[PDB]
Amino acid sequence: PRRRVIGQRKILPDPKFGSELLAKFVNILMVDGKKSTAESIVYSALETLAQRSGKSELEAFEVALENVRPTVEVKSRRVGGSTYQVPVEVRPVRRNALAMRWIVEAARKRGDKSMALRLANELSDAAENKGTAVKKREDVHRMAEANKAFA
Amino acid sequence: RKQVSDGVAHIHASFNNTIVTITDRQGNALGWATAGGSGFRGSRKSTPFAAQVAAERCADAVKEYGIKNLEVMVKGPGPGRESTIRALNAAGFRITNITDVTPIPHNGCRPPKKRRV
Amino acid sequence: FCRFTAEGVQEIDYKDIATLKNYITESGKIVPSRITGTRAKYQRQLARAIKRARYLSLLPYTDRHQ
Amino acid sequence: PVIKVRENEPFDVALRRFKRSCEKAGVLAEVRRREFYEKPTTERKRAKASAVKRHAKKLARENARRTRLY
RNA sequence: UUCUUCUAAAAAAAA
RNA sequence: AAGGCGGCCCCCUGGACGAAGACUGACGCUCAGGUGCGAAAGCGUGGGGAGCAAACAGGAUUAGAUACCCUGGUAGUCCACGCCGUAAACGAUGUCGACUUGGAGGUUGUGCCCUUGAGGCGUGGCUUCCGGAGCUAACGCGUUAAGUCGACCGCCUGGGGA
Repeated sequence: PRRRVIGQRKILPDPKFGSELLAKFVNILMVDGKKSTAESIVYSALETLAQRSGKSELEAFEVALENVRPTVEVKSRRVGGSTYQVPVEVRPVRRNALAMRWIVEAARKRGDKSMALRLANELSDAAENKGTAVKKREDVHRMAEANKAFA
Repeated sequence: RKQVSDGVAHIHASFNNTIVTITDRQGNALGWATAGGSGFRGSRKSTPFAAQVAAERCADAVKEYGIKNLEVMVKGPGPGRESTIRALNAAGFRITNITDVTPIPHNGCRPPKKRRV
Repeated sequence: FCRFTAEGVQEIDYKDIATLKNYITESGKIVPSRITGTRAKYQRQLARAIKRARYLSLLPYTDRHQ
Repeated sequence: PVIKVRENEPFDVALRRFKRSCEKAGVLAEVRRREFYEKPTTERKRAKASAVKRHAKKLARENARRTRLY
């Protein structure tokens, strides 16, 4: 806000793998405070992702995430009479937040039976460089490219 | 395409657009490109990035003449006052002389009236 | 810090190109009095001399006219 | 404002020298001044106002140099 | 860059 | 004197200021009526017309847009000779003269001391800002007065109508 930049709050890592960003992922995925249900969904999705990828769950999750992380995004400035979408580079924490949020919102729109299956399919397509999440990534990249003139 | 070693680069940098034109030492144009013709229109085409892209397009459009040395004549005020010069240096040309050729009258014709915005 | 009042010269001679070149910029413009520190009377005389030289083609009007 | 790049000299410092030479010679200000027509009354009033500010700031500095702020 | 207008009724203290 | 006057050169020409004297000897100041000069726009006659630009046309903005913004564009702006005689023609302060503390400059002469370098000490003309007494409703004016006086002229008597 205006006066003080607050200090970053700590998050304890997930029990099964001890990862910080995976714990962040389950926090993003959770709805109505049901962390246990969210944990079951992500664990099932990772366990089937391990089979489809042949790699460990952490490495597969990370390679799937890397194809969804943006590097530049547009932010409104409006110094002129119209909306100026200025492309600004994205810091890593916000990059991870955007990637995880896009993956979750894409999985919530897929039409598969379970959320675990939806998330597993979305992660596999993301690793395979396909899907609406990476489509959103290319769209924001294309917008930042088209508006690259302002800096 | 008769090869030429050294040339002159005229940058007509106006407020609404910029024109880059490479030529021989006698003033016969070889190629040209503009920010308005480089896929930018309106607000975008009056920015230094559009100007540098226009400079790159013009430098690419004069490759067949094999120019190495280049002296620059800059004319007019604009955002693309120096970005085009940077893009020309980065395109592989040896900038020898930089000159400003902006025309200023010695109290000649009467300019148009002031815009009441 | 006016050189002309230091030498106490009666009037500035327009044929003295060697001294006149020190009071013009590379673009051919006249350097302001407040910068070069010349007294106003000699500044006017200097301006008249520079214009007379320009008419006589001893000095350039601008650096670009060729 | 002619600037001829000398041997063993970077392009960026050459560009900086050209920019410095241009702002010394005052071409940008001159073109922006002559972009539109300015009436004799307006330019006289503007020069008068400019002189007033150029004298007032000097006097203001002279008064502020005496007193203290704490 | 554009961004107009609000009719017609109020009351206020006195060593 | 005011309106106003900006490249350079020549011809004709008005006013102002400085230092030493010499000269005429109140010849002076103001001025109703009168006369002359008087920005810009406009008019007549004859030229000239690049840029700018009332009117006008088209394109935008808008509910509308006979405007602001954009693209063109005619009188006009320019020259010669007359007419018009008006402006926030302003310092919103009529002209002339005398007296009343000062400071920092700008511009233009001129005298003295060793110009012991572009130094120091005076004395005139024009002009900018600050400020003391005093004046003023206040803001401010303040030796270039709106201070203290004298001579003459023009003008004002509630707002609207005007």
